[PDB]
Amino acid sequence: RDVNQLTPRERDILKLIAQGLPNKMIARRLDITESTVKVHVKHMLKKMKLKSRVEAAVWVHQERIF
Amino acid sequence: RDVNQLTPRERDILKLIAQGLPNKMIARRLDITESTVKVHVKHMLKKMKLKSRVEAAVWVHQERIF
Amino acid sequence: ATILAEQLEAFVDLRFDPILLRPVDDLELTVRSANCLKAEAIHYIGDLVQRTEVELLKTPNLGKKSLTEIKDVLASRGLSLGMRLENWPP
Amino acid sequence: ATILAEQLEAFVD
Repeated sequence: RDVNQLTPRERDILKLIAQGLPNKMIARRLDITESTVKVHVKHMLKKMKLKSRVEAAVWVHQERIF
Repeated sequence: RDVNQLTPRERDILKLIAQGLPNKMIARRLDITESTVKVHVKHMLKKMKLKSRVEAAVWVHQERIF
Repeated sequence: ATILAEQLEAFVDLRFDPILLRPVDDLELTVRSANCLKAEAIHYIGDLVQRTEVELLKTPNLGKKSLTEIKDVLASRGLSLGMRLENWPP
Repeated sequence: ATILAEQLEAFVD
């Protein structure tokens, strides 16, 4: 239920990701293969029980949870 | 530039996009073909000079203007 | 007296379409397709067979491949889209 | 049975 069990740093990376950052630049910046980047975003997608980032980002912003 | 510079129609597509509805759901809601939605979104992309809907949505939500 | 007469009266007087109700689990679609159908309030075959191709195409997340799979599985069970039903519900 | 019911006719109702 609670996102904070995950690392805050990856949450900040994720906010940057939802700021329009494409996966290629993500892999280039984070020093991992694109496969690992996709695996990470896939993990975040199911762990938040979401189908798309738009609704989750809007919900995070509106109540200013983090 | 500014979201208020859009026409009431373009404001409607913009607000529907910011509400998280996908493009075909927008077509369903307004009872129009996908072509008109594509026309509106491509004009928004050209005028706002942006790459994706998510950046515009997050900028709209940033200032908590509503 | 009323009881006795009422009791004597016996001597004097006398001598669908199952496949439409089939659960969605029987449809054996892909997990994503089944999830999208349930999200679009498509839980019964009886309504589904009445619906048209374009309505399924207008579902935001389903593509031509999904339509192809659904058409193939309907054909393999002798069914298709847009069949007209009368006296609903069965 | 007809005869017997016919007798009770006066009381049935």
